[PDB]
Amino acid sequence: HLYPGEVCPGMDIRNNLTRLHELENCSVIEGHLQILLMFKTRPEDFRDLSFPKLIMITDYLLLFRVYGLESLKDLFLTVIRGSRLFFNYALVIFEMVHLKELGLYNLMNITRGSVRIEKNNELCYLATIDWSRILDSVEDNYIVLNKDDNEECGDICPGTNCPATVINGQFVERCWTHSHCQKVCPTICKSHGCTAEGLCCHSECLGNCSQPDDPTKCVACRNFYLDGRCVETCPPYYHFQDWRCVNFSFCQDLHHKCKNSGCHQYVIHNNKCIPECPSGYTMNSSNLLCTPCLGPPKVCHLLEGEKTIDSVTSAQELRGCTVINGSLIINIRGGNNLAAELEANLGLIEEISGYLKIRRSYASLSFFRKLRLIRGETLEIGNYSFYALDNQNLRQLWDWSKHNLTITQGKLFFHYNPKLCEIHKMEEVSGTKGRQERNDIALKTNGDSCENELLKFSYIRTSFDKILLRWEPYWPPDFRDLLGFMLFYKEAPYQNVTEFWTVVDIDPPLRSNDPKSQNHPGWLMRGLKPWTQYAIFVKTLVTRTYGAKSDIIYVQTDA
Amino acid sequence: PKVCHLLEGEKTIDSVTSAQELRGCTVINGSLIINIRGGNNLAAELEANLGLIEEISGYLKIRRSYAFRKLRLIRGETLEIGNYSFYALDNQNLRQLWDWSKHNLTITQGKLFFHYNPKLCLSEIHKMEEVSGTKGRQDIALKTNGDQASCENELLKFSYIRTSFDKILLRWEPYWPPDFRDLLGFMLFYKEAPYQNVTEFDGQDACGSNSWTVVDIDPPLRSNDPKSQNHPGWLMRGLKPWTQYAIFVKTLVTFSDERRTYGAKSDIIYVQTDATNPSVPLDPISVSNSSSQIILKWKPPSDPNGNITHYLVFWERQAEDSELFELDYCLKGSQILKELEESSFRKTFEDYLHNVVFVPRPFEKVVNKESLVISGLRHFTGYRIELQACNQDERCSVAAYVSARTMPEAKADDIVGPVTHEIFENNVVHLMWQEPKNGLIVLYEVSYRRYGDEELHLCVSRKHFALERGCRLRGLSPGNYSVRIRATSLAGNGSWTEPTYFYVTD
Amino acid sequence: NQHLCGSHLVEALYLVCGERGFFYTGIVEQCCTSICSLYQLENYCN
Repeated sequence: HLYPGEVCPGMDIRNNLTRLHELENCSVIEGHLQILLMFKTRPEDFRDLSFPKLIMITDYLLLFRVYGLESLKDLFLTVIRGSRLFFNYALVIFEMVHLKELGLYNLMNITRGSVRIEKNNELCYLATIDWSRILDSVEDNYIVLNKDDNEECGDICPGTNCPATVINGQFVERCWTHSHCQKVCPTICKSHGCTAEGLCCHSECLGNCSQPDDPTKCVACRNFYLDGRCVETCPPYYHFQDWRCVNFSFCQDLHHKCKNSGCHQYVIHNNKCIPECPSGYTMNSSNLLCTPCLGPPKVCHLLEGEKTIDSVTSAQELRGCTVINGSLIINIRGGNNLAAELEANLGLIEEISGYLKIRRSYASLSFFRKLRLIRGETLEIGNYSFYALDNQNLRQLWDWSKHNLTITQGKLFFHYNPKLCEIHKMEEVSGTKGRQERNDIALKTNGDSCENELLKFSYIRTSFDKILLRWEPYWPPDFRDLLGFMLFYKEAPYQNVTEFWTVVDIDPPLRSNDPKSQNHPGWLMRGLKPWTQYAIFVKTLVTRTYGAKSDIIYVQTDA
Repeated sequence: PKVCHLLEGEKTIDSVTSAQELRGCTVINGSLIINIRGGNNLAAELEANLGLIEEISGYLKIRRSYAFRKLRLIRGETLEIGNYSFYALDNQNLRQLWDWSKHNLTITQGKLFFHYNPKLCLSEIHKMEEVSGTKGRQDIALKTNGDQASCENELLKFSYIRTSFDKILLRWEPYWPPDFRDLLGFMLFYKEAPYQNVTEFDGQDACGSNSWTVVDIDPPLRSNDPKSQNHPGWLMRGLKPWTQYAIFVKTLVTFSDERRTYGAKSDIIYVQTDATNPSVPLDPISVSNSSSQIILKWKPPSDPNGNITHYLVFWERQAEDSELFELDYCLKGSQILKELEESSFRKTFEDYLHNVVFVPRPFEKVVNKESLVISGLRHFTGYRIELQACNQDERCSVAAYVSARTMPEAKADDIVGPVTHEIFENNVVHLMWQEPKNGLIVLYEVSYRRYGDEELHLCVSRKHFALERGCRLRGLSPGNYSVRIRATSLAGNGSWTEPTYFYVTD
Repeated sequence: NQHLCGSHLVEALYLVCGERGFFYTGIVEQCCTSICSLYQLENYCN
């Protein structure tokens, strides 16, 4: 068989080593494996502890304070699917006091998530791990505070007998331990796998295969598993847990076990055995099918009425949800594809009964693809329905040229958004105009230049040392608002210079009633190197009058 | 007192050139608008150009000053729109208005205005209200002033003060915020301070011309035993001996979302480096104004390494070269915020992990003088003089060597004694004269002339003078001859002796 | 103390529970934000 072993539930192991033997027979863990808080352990307690049966993890693997464990090359695994993550990460190693070397030479691929290896004062052979071949995205990896990071590791790969790859421009050998190297398949094999002879496996294998090009000899399937065969999709069988396919009988017994006794009454839709019917379909008692219900979505009642979204695993709880009877707080702190994953998990939300809150989300709010109504039954302190604070890199809320949103009740809030424009547009769209008080929207802490007007230079002359730059006057609808013009110029060796510089402040021209005798603002800057190109543009200043700005021109001095 | 009247009743200072106009003015009639936004080293020229001001007529308006030492009284006969005499607006970088342990300000009429001053801590504003006398006349934006600032409220104390000629070792009590993860480390600011009037904000410009060197120190390993709490410390190296330094430290702490953790700062302290040996005193020049008097003058060493006490001198008589005694001369020929976010990320990951996993159920000593005069010297003799600077009476610097030759004596080379002559049968004349008792006589010149004939010159070396006990003229024609003798010395030629007449028989 | 937080909380809980061990079927906001008596500390531990 493809997996000669059994299947086993998600387990938690603590305070002893008697429970670890439960891994004796199960080859694939449907769930997460946690080995944590093992204090009394010693290296003699792990000399003969081996689990060569385990091959694939579905959710993740968390290691936390297993005292006395030095290497995992004798304890364990080829793929960690990562359907459910542990704070964005599928492999968390935290405070492993005595771990010297990872030793997971049998691991090949992580389909979802990242890897964290933190606060390990004895760990080695990190730089000899090529994370690129394992994870599709590697910038999320967070490996600091280790003995390898202190440059105290004598990383001696076997041999040159181990494959070597180029990382950060350096050709370094890859090895897990002093006796095992990193199996690097040919690039043609992609993630299918390669044999000991390097032959690419069948298109449905994942990681490794006992035989090349055969769906019953792999070590782990790529899409789904059935009867010892790896198939792209399963023919009256139904998809289950995104990795294996079970018949109607299996899902039936699962449903019966939980009605006879947290547990989802599993349903069947689109030929998958999934834990709850999606939005807009209903629960058919006769055949467990999802039939299209008329009118009123998937209601997801948040616990305590408030939930904070701090990482991807928190966002996963709201998958498929449509109406959120509660309040949201967004406290994301960094990561890759955050727009992608947050959109994928939360793109189906349409209503928030409570208030929407954004705090310190350092890493646009477009991932709310269908958010349309915010009833605002529950308000933040001060009767606030939308609250946006300390959003360092927030730039856009929504594309109002296409998006629509309505706020039933409550005021808004935007302080300390250095790069956020759109606020007045939101006030117009959501019908909140005339509700915000003073200091509700901070005047200068927000956006500290969303110009929508283009300035045009009127006169240009050059010399070897002096250049005069002249442009068309600007006047806002309230001429008293115009504070001046800012002229920007620097050296520009190439024409790829962006607006993000030497700044010159220029007063507005004297206002004359004669358009023929109109005075145009200009400036003559000196000290310019001869035969040198500069990138130049001018910005207006006003006290919404968005002001005007000028394109980046390139001017060269005389020889 | 130079009183300067501003045009149109108001003058705006937006640049150093604009501030140049008020140079030397002590009473300014009009009002001032100061909106400097950029420039290199702004504090020093602003001090040199506007510091002399003492009374201002109108209103003082700081506004959009993104980038006043003698001011004491503001009359405010003219008040800003809304009757404010002080208008502080949009001051992003303003951290200290004045040093308030020394500076005094007086206001007569008008009010104050403090809006949008993120790093102006409110304490300074109330202290302004106190010193000005405007208390009860108000204006102070509590939300937009002192909001973005490190408003520390804990004082740190050092414990182990050590010294070295190039090191100061320092230790201080460890400090922890209510949540110990928030502490990111310690910064120490130290600078060379000749006096004890140095403010923390001296030499701080936005362009990087910082005067207080920065040292970053990580937290110490927090031990559970209170008796084993290690004292965080730092040793600094390459320092200058006997130079007054100003040291204080300030703590860095993250920002809690619920309650503000302000941190701590340490009072400015002053340390003296241990004195060491000074350097060679500069410019040793030795001259002689007499045959027995030599004057030496010198410049103090560049690095005093302490207070100088005296100079150690030694002079030595130097013998003449031995080759002079044998030669015959008669022969021809952003980062902070990124690190804060990273630390917050680590802290929040640990917090989430904890929430998930745990579930409940001869010599001289010249003193105070830079010159010396030494006597007891032989005439026209070179002296080797050394000079060592001493800043403690011992530790003296390496000597500085100089040479000085005494003046020659005018009549020391002069031949004293009459010239005696002897006549032999073979018309040979033997001349004998007494050798002077400057230095060493090298040769003598014997000039003899027959009456009516040309002068004849002969060179008698010291070898010849010693061997022949004078000189012998041979082969002279018969007649009367007059002879004169002159001594040649190292300093120069002597005086010709009185003529002597001898007759050669025909 | 009274915050017993971070890398100190686990050591403290092991020192108070060196023999009986913790539980599996809140630590931070109960034990880090405010004072944290031995009561809840053992409540967490079996």
